Amino acid sequence: SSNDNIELVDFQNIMFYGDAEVGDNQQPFTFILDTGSANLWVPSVKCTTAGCLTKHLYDSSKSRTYEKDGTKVEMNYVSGTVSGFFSKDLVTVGNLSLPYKFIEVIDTNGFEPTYTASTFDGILGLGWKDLSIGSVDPIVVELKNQNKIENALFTFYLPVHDKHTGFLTIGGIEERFYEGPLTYEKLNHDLYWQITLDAHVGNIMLEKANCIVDSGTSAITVPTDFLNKMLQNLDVIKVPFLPFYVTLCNNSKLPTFEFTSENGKYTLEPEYYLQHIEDVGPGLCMLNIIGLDFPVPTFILGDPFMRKYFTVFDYDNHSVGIALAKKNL
Amino acid sequence: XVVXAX
Repeated sequence: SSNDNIELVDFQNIMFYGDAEVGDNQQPFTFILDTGSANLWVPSVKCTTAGCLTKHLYDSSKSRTYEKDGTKVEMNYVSGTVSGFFSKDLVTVGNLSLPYKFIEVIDTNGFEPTYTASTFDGILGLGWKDLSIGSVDPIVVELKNQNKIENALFTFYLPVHDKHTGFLTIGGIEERFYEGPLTYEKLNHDLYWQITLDAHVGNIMLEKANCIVDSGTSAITVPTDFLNKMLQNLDVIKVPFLPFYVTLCNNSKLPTFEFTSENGKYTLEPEYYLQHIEDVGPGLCMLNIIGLDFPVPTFILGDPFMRKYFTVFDYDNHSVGIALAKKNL
Repeated sequence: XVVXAX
């Protein structure tokens, strides 16, 4: 087992978390493991912003390995920004450690209400170098160099709330997690984990659309026009100006997303993208889909996709591998 | 929701 296993834990049964620690001593932190960003950031004791009151904060001075820096930074996400400065110290992922460069965030003001409302402390990126600020080598890519893991790849098995936890295996593929054969999809870029696939919903097809397998996104993102065309004949109710698309969970018109390559066919049925909203109305559900237009027609296969499919992100071969996750471990 | 880098 020259490969880790960070037990992930469900957050409000949509997203999920996993820990890691900075500072040469322990200093544990809960992170959102983001295959959609390449920058590890942590709240510093120097944080002055309210968002930190609930967070675990980092003390460089309490850590022998702290290598200073201070280059101010601004980490921008599609959902928020977080400011701070670079610093270096050990990072203990699972049991493996390595001198890693990160960001000591001290202002979390532009990441609200998300931050104050969530239980994670930081965001640990698992993406490609070109997606990073300060050009940091990917943890898993650096670990391989550092002969700590043989294969520079990471597995993801999302926990299913009251069923089982999940795992972030680092360095190898555990069959315990997946059913059926794995199928590999070569990256179209070494940025995000972006593969190319044909999108097909009703008889709406956007062939060769960009597909970003992002674990940091709670929803399945869709090019706006696609969203607008998709929700036309269904009996879906969008509240004016709000990305709140309410359905009866039994709506027989609900489409089944279906992305395919010449290697495999991946589908996400209503069961995986719908979100029960019984408190609002009995028998009601919401889509968990968002209109979002990237420069080039992109879909974002977030938590819902990865929650059905066991995924393998391989830095060495430059591809993502999709297999069906095991309903239970 | 949360769509995570620019």
